[PDB]
Amino acid sequence: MENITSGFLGPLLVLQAGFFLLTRILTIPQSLDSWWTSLNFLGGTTVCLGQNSQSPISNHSPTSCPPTCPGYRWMCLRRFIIFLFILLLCLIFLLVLLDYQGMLPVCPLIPGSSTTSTGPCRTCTTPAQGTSMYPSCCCTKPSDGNCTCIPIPSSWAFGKFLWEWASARFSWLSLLVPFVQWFVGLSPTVWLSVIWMMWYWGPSLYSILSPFLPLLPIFFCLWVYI
Amino acid sequence: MENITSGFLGPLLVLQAGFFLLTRILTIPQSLDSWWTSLNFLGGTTVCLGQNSQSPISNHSPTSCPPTCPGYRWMCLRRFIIFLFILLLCLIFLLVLLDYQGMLPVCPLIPGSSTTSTGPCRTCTTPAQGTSMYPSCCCTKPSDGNCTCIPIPSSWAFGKFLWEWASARFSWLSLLVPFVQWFVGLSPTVWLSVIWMMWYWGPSLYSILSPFLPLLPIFFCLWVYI
Repeated sequence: MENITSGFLGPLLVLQAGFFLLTRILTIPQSLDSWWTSLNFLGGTTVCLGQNSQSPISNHSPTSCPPTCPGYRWMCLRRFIIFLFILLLCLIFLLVLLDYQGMLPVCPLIPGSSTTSTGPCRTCTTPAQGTSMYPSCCCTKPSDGNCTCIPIPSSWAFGKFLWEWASARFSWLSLLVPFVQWFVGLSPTVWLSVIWMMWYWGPSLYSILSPFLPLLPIFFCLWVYI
Repeated sequence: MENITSGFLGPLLVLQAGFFLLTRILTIPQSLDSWWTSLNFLGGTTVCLGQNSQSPISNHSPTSCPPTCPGYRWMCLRRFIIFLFILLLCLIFLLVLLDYQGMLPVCPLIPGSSTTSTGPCRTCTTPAQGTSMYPSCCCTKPSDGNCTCIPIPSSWAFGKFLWEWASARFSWLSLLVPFVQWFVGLSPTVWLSVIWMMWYWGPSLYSILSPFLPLLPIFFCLWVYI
């Protein structure tokens, strides 16, 4: 009765969802191509210059010219580019889905005497060259050493440990970190004005700063010297 | 003497390197512009209306058009898009480079019973909650005090932890994993033939599979019932 109806609907719902997903996937190539081309075509036109005239003479052309006809390998190349971009977007979305997660570890290392709870050092002494990213700390040392080490804490975690470790490479970036920190410290109605200034207004600043490009190396060398 | 020359040359080398780096950075936008132009130059891409005859009358080629005349705001937008794409690409490249050495942490926590330690277990883990998932290994189990889990792998994958762990959501992927290994289990002179077959024959394959697209949902539903 209803169970048979439910079983059929489940297959029917699966079929409808598959149709919708296929439509979305096909559009993503097609829609991505349309949008990117418009990015070219907003400052451009809609006409296939490579639209041949051997078999057809139709003026339909204009991007996705005529499947096999006219530009064939180039439509395929655009499709491959779209597929690669889709894969990149999927990787980005996978990282975003990971996010803080709460299960993900960064599993970092840093020298300190802090502890999340009651931790007896028992004369924890065994040091080594490069204290950061030391041995596995499964009490891997000349002896066990009564070792307690870092679990995967909760935060951006992996990224935070990443840039903290990478900060040693360029401490100048670490200096600029407070600048961006207070810049992001601004309220929500800050990015709006930032975008408004960013919209247009950019060509003039770019043109003016073009002379400053030679000036930039001079200042960089001056600070490099001192 | 020569030491003074040595000190002076450092700034000179810095200036030369900065000039080269600026040239490369600027070319990267130009390189991207040229490459996508070629993607359009597959059709030919031999005209741009962004150099309209408002101020000047010279048709400025078809890629850069006029720096400011007529369409330049769309040219600037294309430049900004290229900059964003370059930023994404270099971020991806840095992430990829961060993993080959295997220095990048990959502390994993998944249900298992593999044992490699000195005089281990006889207390082990008795967690009857939170399923079989494991949390940060300070001491994962609610009552674990002498706990010791598993250290990160030297195999250059790190992310394979989640790749196999999160794979439990879709065991069908695990089924295809043997096929993936079989395909990977090939000589170096295999990818070349694969590329040769893929080139210029993917059109007919795509055309044939297009009829199979409706057939594919039917088979997928049938196995879903199966």
